Amino acid sequence: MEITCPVCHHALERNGDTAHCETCAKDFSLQALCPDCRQPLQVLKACGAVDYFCQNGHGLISKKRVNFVISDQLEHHHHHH
Ligand SMILES: [Zn+2]
Ligand SMILES: [Zn+2]
Repeated sequence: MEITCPVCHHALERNGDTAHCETCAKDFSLQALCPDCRQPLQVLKACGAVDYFCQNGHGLISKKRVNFVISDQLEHHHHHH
């Protein structure tokens, strides 16, 4: 599977939260979603760092099975529900 740019299939490096695209100079921020509850789950922040983990608001997941999706698109005013 790996992680590569949809444009330049080389190799994207993950620093946590965001994966950096080499050529393109693009940063892909990945958000931790559930397959059943498709939300930011619950915003856990520590020293600024953030992880999306629905503790009591839904139920915890092993981070090995959490859906880290690259959502850098405008979800505010157009992506309506
Ligand atoms: Zn690239
Ligand atoms: Zn959950």
